[PDB]
This record gives sequence, C-alpha cells and structure tokens, in this order.
Amino acid sequence: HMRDYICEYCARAFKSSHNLAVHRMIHTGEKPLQCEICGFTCRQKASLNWHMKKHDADSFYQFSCNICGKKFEKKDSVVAHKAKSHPEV
Ligand SMILES: [Zn+2]
Ligand SMILES: [Zn+2]
Ligand SMILES: [Zn+2]
Repeated sequence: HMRDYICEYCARAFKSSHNLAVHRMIHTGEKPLQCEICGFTCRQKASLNWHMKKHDADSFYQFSCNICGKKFEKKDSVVAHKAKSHPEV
C-alpha cells in the first residue's frame, strides 16, 4: 500500500489519485464525465462522446437502437426511428 490508491470501499486498487477520482464522480466534488448509457468514464469530453455515438445506431458492433435496442437492418432505420419514436427519451 504505497501506489495503491483505495477509495475506502469502492476501489479494489488504482495506481493514481486521478484514476480513483475518475470513479469518485459520486463522492469527489469535481465530477469527471461518464457515458450515461452504460459505464465508461473519462477526463476529456470527446472520448466518452464518440463512445456514446458507438451505441447510437450501434457503431460499436452491428446495428441497434441506443435507447430501446429494437434492432434494425441498417443505421438509417435506427436514426430515422430515434428522431420519431424518441422526441423525449
Ligand atoms: Zn468510491
Ligand atoms: Zn457507453
Ligand atoms: Zn428506439
């Protein structure tokens, strides 16, 4: 326990105070940026932002709806569906 940064209970072990602070978005006071779709947390706005785009029409795998996972033939069907069936998520 020297380079083993523990968040009392809810960190197994991090190697940097900032790494633990990335999780610590709940109790820290600063609050970094987590993907509100799943879990994936980062310091820079672009890194999670494009990872969220990965879920949108499912650029992460094949084709899905980020919001209700209806599953479509093409991303066009997803984006067309999301703009109509999700005005207020
Ligand atoms: Zn914690
Ligand atoms: Zn995500
Ligand atoms: Zn949907």
